[PDB]
Parts: sequence; C-alpha cells; structure tokens
Amino acid sequence: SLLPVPYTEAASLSTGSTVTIKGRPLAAFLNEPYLQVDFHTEMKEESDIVFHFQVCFGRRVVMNSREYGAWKQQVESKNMPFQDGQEFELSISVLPDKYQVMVNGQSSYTFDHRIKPEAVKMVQVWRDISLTKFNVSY
Amino acid sequence: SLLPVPYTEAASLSTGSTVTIKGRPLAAFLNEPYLQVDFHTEMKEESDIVFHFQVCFGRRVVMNSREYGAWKQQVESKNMPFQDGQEFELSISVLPDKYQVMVNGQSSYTFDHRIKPEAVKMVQVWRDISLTKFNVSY
Repeated sequence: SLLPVPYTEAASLSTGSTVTIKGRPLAAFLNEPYLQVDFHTEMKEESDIVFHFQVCFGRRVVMNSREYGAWKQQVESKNMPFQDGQEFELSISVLPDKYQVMVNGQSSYTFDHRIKPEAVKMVQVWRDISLTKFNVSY
Repeated sequence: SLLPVPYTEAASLSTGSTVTIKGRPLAAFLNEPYLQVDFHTEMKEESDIVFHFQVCFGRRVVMNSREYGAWKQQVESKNMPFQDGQEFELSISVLPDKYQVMVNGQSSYTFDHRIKPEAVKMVQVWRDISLTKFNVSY
C-alpha cells in the first residue's frame, strides 16, 4: 500500500519520544510473515542496532541489539496481540529505562536500554508488511 | 533518584506476570513515609483500581480495590519486612487466584483477585519513595 517497504527514516529519540507505525501483514499467519523494526546508530543499514524488534506473526517476538556488528543477548516473548489478517497499530515509546511497545493500545513488550536512545540516527521498518503510517514525535 | 515519582507505566498482566520495584523511603520510619502501588483499569489516574497496596513504613499495610470510584473492603496487615533507612526490593507476582507480594525475597502479603488481572492497563507507584527500578515481565 501507501509507504515504501523497506522503509527507512532518519530519526532522533530521547525520553518522551514515540514511534508510531500502522501496517498490515502481507500474508495469513499460517504462512508466518515477519515484521521487523530496527533503531540504527547510522543511516547505513549495516550500522549497529540499539533496539531490534522482530515479530514472527502468530509465533513469537525476538528482541536484541547489534553492537560492533555482533548480535547480543536475544530476548524472546510468546505474547502475540497481533490479529490474523488485520491492520495493526504499533507504538514504541522511549521511557527513561526502556522501550515500551504498545500493540493496538495494549502494552505488549518492553526492552531495557542497552545503549542511550540518543545514539539512534535512523529507524528501519521492513519484512512482510505493508505500511500506511510512520511517525516520530519531536 | 533515578525514576520520576509519581511513576506511571502502561502495563498488561496475566497469570505468570511479575512487577518488580526497587526503591528507598524518603524519610526515616519515625516520620511514617508511605509507599503506594496501584494497578489501574485505565491510564487515567482516577480510573478504577484492581489492586491497591499502601505501606505506612514501620506501621501497617492496607490493601483494597476501587470499583466504580468507590473503595471496597479494606484488608490490613501489620507485617513489616521493610527495614528503616534501607533500599527495598518489592516483587508482585500474578498467581491464578491472588497477587503475591515479596519483599526482599520473602513472601509478605497476598491479595485474592477481585477482578481479573487482565483488566489492568496501568501501574502507578507513588508517595514518599525514590525509585531506581520498575519492571514488568511480558
């Protein structure tokens, strides 16, 4: 649909920032489409990742950071508020100590800061979704 | 210290969830500082409270719910594992039938569910403490 995917936007984040995404999986959950949101330290896609958020729709969510090119300690959640076949609204809020991920208005995942959010210069949203909205507060 | 107080975080809870808090009273126990933790049904602070936990340090703990704006049956405990002048670690675990409150690793209070924990959308931690950690499992 509307926005290009992979979607890449320059961004600056601090406590009180919110990243809001509206989109739809490109396949039924039976086919395990993915969604990924990465907060990068530079505009280059190979740059380090302060917060990596990867949904396997209907299955699991994994979160991590990529530091000096290496994946760090993976965290996994089986919480799956996303609904098969439906548009979703995803909000990622920068709190003092963590990111909070809201899905369709419900707190669903958190991830403690491993690197200050001020290190972020770019956000990438990609994999098996269409995207109609991407917004960062300033 | 670290986190803002009053502290408000969106939250979702179910059986197996744990809310962990680390903090310190702002006054000696002789001055009866308070600590309060409220599990709310909405983000608004005037919303109903599924679980209200109020410590008068050195004195007593009261627990209650607030339903349709009205306080219900208050429960009181004189158990006081909190130590004068010291940092505390408070864990609130959602069990099938009740909340279990651990203080510094010891089971200290329980409160039977009056409303399903799935009704919770927000947690507020406030009154006479400083806060260095707040975490919800997902």
